Amino acid sequence: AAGVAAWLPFARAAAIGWMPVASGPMPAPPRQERKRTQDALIVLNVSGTR
Amino acid sequence: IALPVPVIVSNFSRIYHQNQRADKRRAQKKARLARIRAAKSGSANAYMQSKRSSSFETQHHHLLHCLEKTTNHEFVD
Amino acid sequence: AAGVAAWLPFARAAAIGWMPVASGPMPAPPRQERKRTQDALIVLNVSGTRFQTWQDTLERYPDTLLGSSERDFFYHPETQQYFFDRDPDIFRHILNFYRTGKLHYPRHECISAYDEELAFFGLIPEIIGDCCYEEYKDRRRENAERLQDDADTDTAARQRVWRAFENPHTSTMALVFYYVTGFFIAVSVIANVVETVPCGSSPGHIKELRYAVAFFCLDTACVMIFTVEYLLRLAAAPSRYRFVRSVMSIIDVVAILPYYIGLVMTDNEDVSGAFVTLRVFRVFRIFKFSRHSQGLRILGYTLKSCASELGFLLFSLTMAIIIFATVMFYAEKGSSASKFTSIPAAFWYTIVTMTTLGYGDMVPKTIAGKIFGSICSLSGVLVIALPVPVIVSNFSRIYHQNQRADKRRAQKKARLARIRAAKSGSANAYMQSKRSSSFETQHHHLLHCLEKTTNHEFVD
Amino acid sequence: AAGVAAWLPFARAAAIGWMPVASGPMPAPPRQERKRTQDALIVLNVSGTRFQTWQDTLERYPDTLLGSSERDFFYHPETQQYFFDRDPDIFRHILNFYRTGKLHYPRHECISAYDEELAFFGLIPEIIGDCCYEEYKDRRRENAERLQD
Amino acid sequence: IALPVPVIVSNFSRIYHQNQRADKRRAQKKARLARIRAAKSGSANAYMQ
Amino acid sequence: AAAAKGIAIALLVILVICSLIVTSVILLTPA
Amino acid sequence: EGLEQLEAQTNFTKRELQVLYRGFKNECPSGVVNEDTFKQIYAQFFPHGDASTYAHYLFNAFDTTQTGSVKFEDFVTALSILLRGTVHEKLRWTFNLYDINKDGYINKEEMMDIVKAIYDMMGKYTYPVLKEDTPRQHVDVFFQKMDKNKTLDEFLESCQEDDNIMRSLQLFQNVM
Amino acid sequence: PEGLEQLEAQTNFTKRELQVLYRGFKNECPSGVVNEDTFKQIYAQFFPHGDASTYAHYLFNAFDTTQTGSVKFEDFVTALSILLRGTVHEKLRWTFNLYDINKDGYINKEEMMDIVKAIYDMMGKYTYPVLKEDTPRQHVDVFFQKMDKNKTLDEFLESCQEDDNIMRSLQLFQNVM
Repeated sequence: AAGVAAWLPFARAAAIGWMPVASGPMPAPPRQERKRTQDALIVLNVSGTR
Repeated sequence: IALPVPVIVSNFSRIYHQNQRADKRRAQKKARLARIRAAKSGSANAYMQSKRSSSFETQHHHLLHCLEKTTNHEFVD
Repeated sequence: AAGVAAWLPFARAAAIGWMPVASGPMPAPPRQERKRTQDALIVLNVSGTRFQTWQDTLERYPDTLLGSSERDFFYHPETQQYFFDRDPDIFRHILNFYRTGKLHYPRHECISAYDEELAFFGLIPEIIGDCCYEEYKDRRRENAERLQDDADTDTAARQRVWRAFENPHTSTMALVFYYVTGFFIAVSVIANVVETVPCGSSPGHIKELRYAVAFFCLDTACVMIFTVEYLLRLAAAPSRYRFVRSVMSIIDVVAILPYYIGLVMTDNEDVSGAFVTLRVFRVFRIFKFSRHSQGLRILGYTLKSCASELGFLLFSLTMAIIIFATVMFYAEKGSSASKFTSIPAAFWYTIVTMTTLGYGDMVPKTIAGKIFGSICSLSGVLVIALPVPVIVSNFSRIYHQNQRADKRRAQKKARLARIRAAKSGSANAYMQSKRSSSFETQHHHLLHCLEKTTNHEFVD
Repeated sequence: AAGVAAWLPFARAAAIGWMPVASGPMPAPPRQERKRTQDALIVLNVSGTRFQTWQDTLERYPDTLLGSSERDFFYHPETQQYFFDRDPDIFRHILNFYRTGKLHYPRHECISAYDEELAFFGLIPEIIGDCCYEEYKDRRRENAERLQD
Repeated sequence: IALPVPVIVSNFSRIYHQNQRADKRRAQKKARLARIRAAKSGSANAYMQ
Repeated sequence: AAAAKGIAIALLVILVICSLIVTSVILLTPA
Repeated sequence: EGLEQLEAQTNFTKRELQVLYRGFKNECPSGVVNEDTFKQIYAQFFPHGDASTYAHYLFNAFDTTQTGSVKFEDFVTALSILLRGTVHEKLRWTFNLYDINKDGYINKEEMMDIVKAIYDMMGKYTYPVLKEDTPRQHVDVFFQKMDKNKTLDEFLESCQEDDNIMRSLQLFQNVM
Repeated sequence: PEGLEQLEAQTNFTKRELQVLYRGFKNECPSGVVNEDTFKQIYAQFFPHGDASTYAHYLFNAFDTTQTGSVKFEDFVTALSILLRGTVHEKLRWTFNLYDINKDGYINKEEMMDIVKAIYDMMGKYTYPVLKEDTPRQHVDVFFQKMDKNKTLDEFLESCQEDDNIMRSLQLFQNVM
């Protein structure tokens, strides 16, 4: 689920598990805006506390 | 004779409270497991909708498609 | 005083009040560095939170740490702001103290940390403005007694021998030492019980012609055991006479005196109607069971802890007894049976019905008897059940205290074992360093210097 | 122990007490650096507010996460401040422990969250000061019986 | 009969607690007034110095 | 437990022999 | 360590390494992940069937030295060799994962329980309606692609003899 | 004791280090006046070997002049200064006062037995050459070798330079810190 989105690479490695037993076109990644995690901390303020 | 009666009655009241709270807790646990089943059903239906036509869901559905192709069996409602 | 230094101009105007009535040289102002209040807010930091405040407020109270000059050590010139390493939320209350002039105490924060922080800034504990004092002193006393129970300092030639004898559980030794005494006191008291049954020892089946008087032999043996045990205790007392006055010791000595006094009476002049009193004290051997079960000791602590209101119980019971008896007797002094012959003969009625006991040996006859008898029964319920909870709740609280003491003793021993383990780990680390993150290096170096100055080496 | 580094010179001073009786090569100090103190206020912001503390104060307990070289996982370079993603309140008590050595525990805190934040930073429950330990153990007991049910 | 006895005994215990805490409070007030007198004496002695 | 049970029996025996000493004393003075 | 482990034991950048570490720590604050966390995460990624046994195999591959709970060092090493290493490292990892024991050869039951771990992932809501028939057609076809003689080297050379499997690996290599 | 009054004047420390010393001092004794009871466990925990309270007791009264029963920061930092970064001549005067226990500055061979046995008490039981009851008095006799055979502070102060062990042992911490 989306609650553990920090652990996609894990399952990515898990994907490599079932490669030789695969039979299909391997529809390839749906691409991305950035394959990184440089998204910086966003200062959200609440009544004067950041 | 009055020395141990408060202890006995306090223990009895405590045990009755434990029983009633355990019953309420079991009802709560049933509700929680129902909610988890509903969440899985919702994720499955979302994947169904994506099959018909957020950043994370893209790669999640991509891995689901990879599982689909590695077994050449598609998913229905 | 200095606590209202913001209000000097007020008194300055007040000075103008007594000018025409003055007669002197008017010694003029002692001058000043600045006749203003431009002293800016000084950013004083506590572990990463900035608590800005005005200088004049800080030197309002001199003797505290933030007042006077001892704050210079905490000054941080390279960034021009005071720094403290303390706790922010705690320090907020000390900050409030300067603003107002009286501290407070949070409902919900550890008294040890709060008190150590309070003493760190050099301000007296009792500045509290009697708004949280009722709670601060409560929690402080609770912590003080907690650490007093932390200080049980229980220990382990004969100085340790007698203590080990007193030790409840030394497996093979103390268990035997206690079981023999328990069995022997039990058989003594059960002998005193059975020395009365007809077939046991009394003319129950001898009128025709077994009445085996061996309970005298058993009593002699048992009391010999008591007196040798008490001689062992007397030789075991760290203070011989000073520890005689103890409760358990006095029970023991009165558990043995009746036998000796009876023997002395046997060969002394015989006084009629006196041996019954001596035989009565034969039952007090059962009191020795105090060492058997701790519940008796808890009960003794209860009755001598809430010993204040027990006097009130007795006094109010006497009041009620007298008041109701003096109306019972006059209520039906003249009747058919007229059982209530006199007030001391009505004490028995007003106490058999105040306790809600109820016999029927003497009951009211006149109508005026019934109303006041029922009133007496209800008043007895009230007065009897009034001081009950102050005793049973006190007893439960004391029992919980005595359980908590054992739990914390076990925890303290585990903590001490962990301290020893950490010390052994430190020695192991030093040995590892010798065989083969700067503080450990410097500590090993200092121990190496010890090695040379005392020409001895360290081995596991 | 390792938490008394601030008194390290004092022990050094105590050495002078036995110099006349000393008889040895005196291995001499092992190339220490920065004779005068250049301690810098290291700042730890925990999803928001920031706590400033020294380095020697933070490093006297190397077995934990804020000690050792583990904390360098959380160094956030372009701002030069450790950005822990934890709760901004319990961390105050953890820093208090580093300052003293006896960690405390207030009452108005959920055990699951407090214990999670306590184990995250590598601390262990038994370090709690005796003053708060009883109340901690009672709360842990009631939550444990809840999870038992 | 058991209905009103808990109320009566609770009230009695409460009143006894009020009395004892009032005595402790009066002792505290005596201490506080002594402290105020001491503070005035200290200020006077400081002026003397 | 069992180790304590062993010394429990051991002390039971010494209590019994003390009682048998008492029985010997009472039998010393029959009638 | 994190101060020297920049690329010595991994193929990850410093920022990627630390963010992956924080992601790992948010799930297992003790720093060491057990098998139950593996079932939890892997199932939560696939909230439509059951894949506990496949996650068991994955952890057993991950858990070197049979310690029972893998630390972060070996976990990140495995991720690096899986996602940003050479194809030989991926094939070695497939060897280790498929070799449920410490043997050399691969037998029928290994493909049996692996294909069960794959087929139980879906459930009972697929159009083809999977049954017990399909898994051992799949395993049979694997076996005719496998050597006729009753080999890890043969499985390798079959991997570098087919283009589809070779191209089935880089598409995850570049991203993340 | 103002933090700027007790600078290099009368306390040969830089103010940057003195602030850190005070911060670490009050962090262990918040009241600012250390008692001898605290003086024991703050020290014994340096050595995971046998206890050191005996030596610390003799250290405290030397630290605490006029028998105040507790040491304030001014005297503590004064002594720490004259030790760590003080004068070689002045370094050993206090230590002569330390070794002296009969108050007046005289030596009657008994003030060294206890001090040397306390110093030897650190190692405890895990020493390589196992301590024997004769070893402390033997080391006391070794110290008696270098004291005045004739029947002293003057000879000790004039012979400490003669024994170069003292000379380059005092300089271990004089230069550092």
